[PDB]
Amino acid sequence: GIVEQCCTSICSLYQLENYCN
Amino acid sequence: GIVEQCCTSICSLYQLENYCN
Amino acid sequence: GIVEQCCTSICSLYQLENYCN
Amino acid sequence: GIVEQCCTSICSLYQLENYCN
Amino acid sequence: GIVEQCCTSICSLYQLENYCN
Amino acid sequence: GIVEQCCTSICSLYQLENYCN
Amino acid sequence: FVNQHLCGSHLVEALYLVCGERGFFYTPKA
Amino acid sequence: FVNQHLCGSHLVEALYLVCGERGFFYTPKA
Amino acid sequence: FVNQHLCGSHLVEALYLVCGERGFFYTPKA
Amino acid sequence: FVNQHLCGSHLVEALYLVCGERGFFYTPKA
Amino acid sequence: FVNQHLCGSHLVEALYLVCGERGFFYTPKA
Amino acid sequence: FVNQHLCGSHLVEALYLVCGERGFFYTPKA
Ligand SMILES: [Zn+2]
Ligand SMILES: [Zn+2]
Repeated sequence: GIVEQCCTSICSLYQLENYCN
Repeated sequence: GIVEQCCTSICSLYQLENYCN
Repeated sequence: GIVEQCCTSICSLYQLENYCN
Repeated sequence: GIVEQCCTSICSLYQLENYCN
Repeated sequence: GIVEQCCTSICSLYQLENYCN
Repeated sequence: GIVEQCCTSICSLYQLENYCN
Repeated sequence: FVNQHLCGSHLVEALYLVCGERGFFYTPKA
Repeated sequence: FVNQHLCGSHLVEALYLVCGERGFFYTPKA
Repeated sequence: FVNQHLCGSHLVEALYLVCGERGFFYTPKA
Repeated sequence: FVNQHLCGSHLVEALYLVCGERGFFYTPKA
Repeated sequence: FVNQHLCGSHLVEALYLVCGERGFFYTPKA
Repeated sequence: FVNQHLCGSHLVEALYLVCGERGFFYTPKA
């Protein structure tokens, strides 16, 4: 998931917006 | 909400577990 | 300054990028 | 100690209570 | 205490070293 | 730099003062 | 365990510590 | 904005700064 | 993205997240 | 509650949330 | 070095940074 | 004071506690 991708690889703030309510 | 119970008022670590999936 | 715009007042993540080199 | 166990292995909040005053 | 000197009032990094073992 | 030295090796608070304005 | 005032990012760090692997939901609108 | 390597509680901090009051869901893998 | 009140160390953590590898400057005197 | 992998300053945060006002002692190994 | 207001978890993170390997004690009741 | 191993956002926290209001510049390598 996003939690794993951010830590094993990298993620952007735009990807993280997919998880806002 | 969680904010009215933990921020405005005070809450225990047990009350925080109600917001865990 | 950054403090008057983000702390005293509110600011967006975009406004924070003006302080990046 | 508790400081080393939590970081090399894992620890629980109940174990951490052994260090409260 | 440390709270009355550092939180209520202000303290220097040197004053914080008095609470180190 | 200081950012890399602190993380690959170690740094002191006195070295970090070289970066205050 | 004790009771405290938990606000802002301090509140979600608490949620992370308590829930851990279970995950959690932060809904201030609730 | 730039790409970031976020692990542990540092990821929930980033979620809190991006979502703010909108709230968010933290769901790590099983 | 949303707007928020960011004060103290919370403000510089936000600067770190937004700027990242670009670096940043924190000048409250400005 | 769940088991947690706490290192560095993340451990002192957890101690502060568990002990609160009771206070606590942080004593890492020699 | 400078003087500041350090409260809550921000205060113990400061104690962790200053004391480090020496360890420290947080006793608000004192 | 003691020597510290600071990485990521933990380094900007330390800078904020040492420099305070004087402000500081965070400039990681290219
Ligand atoms: Zn960390
Ligand atoms: Zn705070």
